[PDB]
Amino acid sequence: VRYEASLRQLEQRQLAKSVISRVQSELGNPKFQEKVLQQSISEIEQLLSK
Amino acid sequence: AKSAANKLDWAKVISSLRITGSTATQLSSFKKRNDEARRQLLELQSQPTEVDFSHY
Amino acid sequence: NVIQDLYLRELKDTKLAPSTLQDAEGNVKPWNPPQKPNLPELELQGPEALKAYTEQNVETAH
Amino acid sequence: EVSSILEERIKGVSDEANLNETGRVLAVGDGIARVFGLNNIQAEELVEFSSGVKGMALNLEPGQVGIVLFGSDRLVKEGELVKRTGNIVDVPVGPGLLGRVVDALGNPIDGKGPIDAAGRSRAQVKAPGILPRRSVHEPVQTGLKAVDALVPIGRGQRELIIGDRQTGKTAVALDTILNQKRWNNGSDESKKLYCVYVAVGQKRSTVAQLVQTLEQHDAMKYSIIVAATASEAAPLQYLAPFTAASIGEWFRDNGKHALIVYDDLSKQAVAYRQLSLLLRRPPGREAYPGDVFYLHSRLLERAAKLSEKEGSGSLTALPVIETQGGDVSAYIPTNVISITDGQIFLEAELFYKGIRPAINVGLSVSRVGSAAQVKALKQVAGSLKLFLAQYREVAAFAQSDLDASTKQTLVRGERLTQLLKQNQYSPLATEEQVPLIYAGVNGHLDGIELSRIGEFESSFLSYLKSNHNELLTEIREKGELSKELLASLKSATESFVAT
Amino acid sequence: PTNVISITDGQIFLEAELFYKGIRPAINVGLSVSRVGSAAQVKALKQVAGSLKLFLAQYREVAAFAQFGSDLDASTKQTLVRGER
Amino acid sequence: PITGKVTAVIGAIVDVHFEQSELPAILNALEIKTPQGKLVLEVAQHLGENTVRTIAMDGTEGLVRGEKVLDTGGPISVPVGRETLGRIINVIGEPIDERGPIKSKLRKPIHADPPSFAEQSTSAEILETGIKVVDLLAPYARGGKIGLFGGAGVGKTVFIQELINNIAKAHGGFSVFTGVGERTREGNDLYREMKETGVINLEGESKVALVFGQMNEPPGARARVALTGLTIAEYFRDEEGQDVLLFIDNIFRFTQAGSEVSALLGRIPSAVGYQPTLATDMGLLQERITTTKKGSVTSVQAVYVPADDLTDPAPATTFAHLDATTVLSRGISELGIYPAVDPLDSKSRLLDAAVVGQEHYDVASKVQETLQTYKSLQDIIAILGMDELSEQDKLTVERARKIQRFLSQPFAVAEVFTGIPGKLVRLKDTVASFKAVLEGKYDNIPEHAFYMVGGIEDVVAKAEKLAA
Repeated sequence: VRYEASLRQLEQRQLAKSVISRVQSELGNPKFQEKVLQQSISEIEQLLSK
Repeated sequence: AKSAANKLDWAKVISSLRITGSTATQLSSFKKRNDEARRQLLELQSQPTEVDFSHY
Repeated sequence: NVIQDLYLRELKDTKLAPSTLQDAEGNVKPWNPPQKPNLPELELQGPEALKAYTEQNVETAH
Repeated sequence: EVSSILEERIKGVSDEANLNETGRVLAVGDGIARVFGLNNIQAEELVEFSSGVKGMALNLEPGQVGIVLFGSDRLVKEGELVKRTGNIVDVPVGPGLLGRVVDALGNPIDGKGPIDAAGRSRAQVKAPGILPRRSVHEPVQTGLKAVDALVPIGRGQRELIIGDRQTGKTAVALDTILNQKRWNNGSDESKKLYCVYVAVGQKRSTVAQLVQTLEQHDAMKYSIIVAATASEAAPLQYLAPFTAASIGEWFRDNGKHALIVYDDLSKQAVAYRQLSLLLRRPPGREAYPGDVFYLHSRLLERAAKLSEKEGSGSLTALPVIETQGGDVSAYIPTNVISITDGQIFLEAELFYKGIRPAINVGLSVSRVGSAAQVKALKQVAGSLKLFLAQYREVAAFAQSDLDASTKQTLVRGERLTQLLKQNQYSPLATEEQVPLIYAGVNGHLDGIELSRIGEFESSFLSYLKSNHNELLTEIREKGELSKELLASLKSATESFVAT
Repeated sequence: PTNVISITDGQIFLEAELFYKGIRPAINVGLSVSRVGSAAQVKALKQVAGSLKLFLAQYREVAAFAQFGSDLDASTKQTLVRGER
Repeated sequence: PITGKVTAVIGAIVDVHFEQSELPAILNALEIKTPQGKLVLEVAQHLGENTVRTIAMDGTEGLVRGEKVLDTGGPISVPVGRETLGRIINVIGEPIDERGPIKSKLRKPIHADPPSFAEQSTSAEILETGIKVVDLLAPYARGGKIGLFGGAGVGKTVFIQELINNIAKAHGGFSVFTGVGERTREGNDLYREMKETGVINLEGESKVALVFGQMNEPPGARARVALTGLTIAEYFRDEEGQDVLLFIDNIFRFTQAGSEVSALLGRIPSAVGYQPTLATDMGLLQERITTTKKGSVTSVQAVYVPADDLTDPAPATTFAHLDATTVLSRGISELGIYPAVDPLDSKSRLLDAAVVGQEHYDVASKVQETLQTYKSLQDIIAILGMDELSEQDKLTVERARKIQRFLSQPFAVAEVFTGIPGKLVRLKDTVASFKAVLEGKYDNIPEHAFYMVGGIEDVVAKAEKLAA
C-alpha cells in the first residue's frame, strides 16, 4: 500500500513535467497568434456585457 | 476458565501456610500463573490471519 | 480558450506513464511463510519425578 | 487513475473574470506591500495578488493601502497586479467542519476533500451583549478529578490553563477533549460539546501527533482543529483564533454547546506583535502592540452562555497561556488573567516531582466554580478542598518533632495528594469520580499505604462495579447523592477496604 | 558585555568585593572559566594543581553552608581549614 | 542580462537600483564582481522605484557607488548531494576546504518551503542511537530535534562524533555539521578531530559534510548559513532517502544573527533587542527539519544559553521546538561514564509508553526510580551506610551501582582514542539487557563487570574474564 501511494505521487510529478513540455509547445505555436484573436473577441464580448 | 483454577490455587497458597515444604511448590504455582496469564494476553493479541481484502 | 488548449494538449499527448510492477517489488516487503510450527516438548514423564520429589523435600509438612 | 483525477481538475478550470479593481504594488518589503490602487477597499478586505498570495488590508492609509501578506514575500514582487477579492475575512462555518483539520483560510490540511460549508461567516463578529447572556449552571466534566472538584467547569465561561513553558500543558487540555467523548457519544444534544482545538504556532510535527492522538481515541467526529502552525505566516497566526471563534459561533448560534480551546494565546500575542511592529504601528509595553489588551479581550469575550430567548447555547472556552518561566506579572499574562474569570495554574515543580496533573491547587481558582458542578460531586468534595488546604500548610512542618494533630493531617493529606494523580490521556466518568473522593474524605485511604493507593484506586472502582454497578448507575442518573446512597456507599467502601 | 562574552574563549572575572577582601588578584574563582582549558599550562603545574579547582569549589560551597551557621562536622571543617589556606 | 548599479552602501545594507524595469524578486541573489571577490547580496525588500534593498553576505569593503550588479536570477543555490561529503563549504556554496571545486551535480536554492501538513508522517518513531544511556533513558526522536545542553569539555565533540559513527553504522546515513556562528578556534579543532576520528576520511567517504560559518562573516552570512546547511540535509532526505543527522552548533547564534539582520533592515527593535520576525525566522528553520515519507532529518541542536539565562526570548523560542534534552554533565563524567549523559537530567518527550512501548516505559520508569533512589539515598549512605538501609533497599542501592556501571558503553570513535571496542547495543537488546538486570538475574556478578561493556552477554563474558 505504501509503495502504491508512492506511485500515485510519482505519477503526478511525471505527468506534471509532461504538462510543462506541453506548455513549451503551446507558447511556440501560432496558437499564440490565433488565441490572441480569441482573447480579443472574448474581451469584446465581456466589455460589451458591461 | 482460569478463575476456577486460581480460586483453588490461592486458597491452596493460604493452606500451604499451614505446612512448610512448600519451598518450590509455590514457585510451581507461580509459573502456572505466569503461563496462564500469557495465554490470556495471547488471546487478546490475535488478529484474524487473513488480510481484509475487502478494503485493502 | 487557453484552458482548452492546455486541456487538449495534456490529455492527448500523455495518457501513458511508466509502470513496471517489478520495480515496485524492490520497494516493498516480501511475503515468506512462518517457520517452526514445532509441537511442544514432553517432559517430566513417569512417577520417577514424583517419587524423587516426595523424598527430596524432607519438609513434607512441618 | 492519477491522470483521470488531474484531468478532472483541469477540466474544472473554466470561465473568465470580470475584474474591475486592481492594484500595482508600489513597494513590497517586510511583508507589507503598499499598493497603489484598490480605491474602494473594505477594512481587512481580502486581496489576491497575481502570484496568488492572499492578504488583508489592515492599514488603509491615505495614499496607499498597506496589505499584509498571508503568503511569503518570495512570490510577491513590485508592480504586481493586486486583484480585489472584495470580501472581508470569512471562513466556512457549518457542521461540515466536524472531523476536519483546516487551516485559517479553511482549506482542509487533512485533505478530506472540500468542507461541507454551510455558511461563510466573518472572522470579526462582536461578542453577545449583556442581555443575551444568561447565568451558567450546566456542568462540563473534565474527567480529571482535580479539575472537576477543585475548580469545576461550567459552560460559556472561560478559565485559564496557565502554566510554565511546555510542561505538557497541551496534554492537560487534550485530556478535557477526550472526556467529552463520554457525553458526546450520548445522543442528547444537551450532552454534546463539540470541541474545537486551536493549535497556534504549534510545529506541524506536534499537530500531526495531535491529529493522530485524536484519531486513535476516535475523537475526530466532535473535533475541528483550526491549525496555524509555526511555519504558517504571521497574518494567518494573527487571525487564527479569530477565525476559530467564528467556527465556534455556528455551534453557539445553533444553540448547541461546544468548548473551544485556544492554545496558546502567548503565540497569538507574538504574531500580533510581529504584525504591528512590521506595519510600523506605534509600539508599546514589552514591545507588544498598544491595543493588545483590546485584541485579547475581543477574542475572550466571544465565549458566552446564551439566554433561553436567544436559544440556550454556549461556547465554553478554555484559553491556555504559557507563562514565560513563571512570570505571571508579565504584560501578556497579566492582561489575560484580568480578562478571564478563573485560572487553573499548573506548577512546574509539581510536574517534575511527578505529580501529573501538576495543578497547583493554591493558585487554581474558579470564579464561577461550584455554580456549575454535579450536585453529588459537590457534596462529597467540600471537605476535599479544605483537607488539601491544611495539607499544604502542614507540608513544610515535615522538617522532626511532629504533633499528633500534624501527623493526622500529614497522613490524610499525603494520601489525598497521591489520589489526585491521574495518567494523562485517560479520562474518568463522574460516577467513578464520586466514589474515589468519598473514600478519601472519609479517611478510608489513610489505612491504605501510599504505594497501595494506586492499586486501591483501580481495585476500588472494579469492586464498586462488581458489588454495585447499581450504586454507580444511581449516582450517574440521579446526579445527587442521597443519604441512602451515602450510607450504602460507605458500606461498600468499608467492605472494599477490608479486602 | 553579552556580545563579548560569547565571542571570547574564556572569562577571567574579577570581583570588587574580593578586591576589598584583599584578594589581589581579585579573580572570582568560580565565575572564572577557561573554555580552552588545561592543555596550555605547564605539564608540571597541571599535575600539582589537579584537584586545586575542586578544593576551591568545595571551599565555596562549604563557606555558604558555614554562613547559615550551626556546628559543622570535622570533615567539613577540614575543608574549611584547607580552603582558608 | 538584468543589471543594476549600487547606489548606496551603508553598513551591510546595499541599495541596488535597477534601470531595467524587470527587477529581481525578493530572496533572489544578486552578485557583484569584486577584485578579490564575488559578493552575494540577497534581495531583502523592494523599495520601489526599481530600487531594491539587499543584505550583504560577504564584506562590503571598498565598494564603489555605480558598481554593476548582476542578478543571479534565483536565491543562493548551494551544491547538494554526495559530492559535498567531506567538504567545508562557505555560505555562498563555494568550497573553503581548499580541496578544489566540489564538482557537484545539482545546486538547490537555499530558501525552500517546509513540507505540508499532509506530507508529514503521522507516527512518531524512535531513532536508535545504539548508545545505551541514550536509547534507554533519553530515547532520540526520529526526525525530531534533540537539544544538547552542555558546553565543551563534557566530551561534546566526542559525543557528536559517536553519534555520527553510530548513525553511519545503524541507519547508514550521512550527516551535515553546520557550524552556525562557530568560534573559528573550535572550528579548526573540530575539523582536525573529525579527520582524526576518521568520520571525515580524506580518501574514501566522509560520513559528514561540513558547512561552516565563522563568526567573522558579516551578519547576513551568519544568518543565512543555517539555511545552506539545511538545504543539503533536505537533499539527503528527499533524494538520497536517508535518515540524516543535522548538527546545528548552536541555535543561539541563529537567533542572534537574525536579531542583527533585522536591526540592519531597520525594523523597530523588538523586546530585549530581538527581531520582530523572531517567531517566523525560527519557524522557517525548525519546520524544514521533519520526518516525511521520504526519510527524516533528525537535528541534534547544541544550545548555549546566553548568560546562563534560559528564559530570554532566544532560549524560550528555541525550547519551543526541542523534543528531547541530553544533558552531558561534568559530574557524570566524574563517575567515568562514556558518554556522560546524565540519566535523570536527560528528558525526552518521547520517553512515554505510547512511543517506546509500555514494556520499555515500565523498564525506564523502574530504572528512573532505581537510580533516583540511590542518588537521594547516597546522602544517607554517606552518613550511616547502606547497611542502615533495609536489605531490599540495599539491593536497589547495589543494583544502582551496577546499572550506573552498565550505562557506560565504550565508544567506537574512542577506539581511535582510548582503544576500547565500540559497542552499538541495539534498542531491543538494550531494553532487554537492562530488564534482565532489573529482574536481578545479573545482580550476582561484579559491579565492575558492568563497567564499560556492551550487551548483557558482554557483562557475562566480562564477569568470566574478571574471575579468570
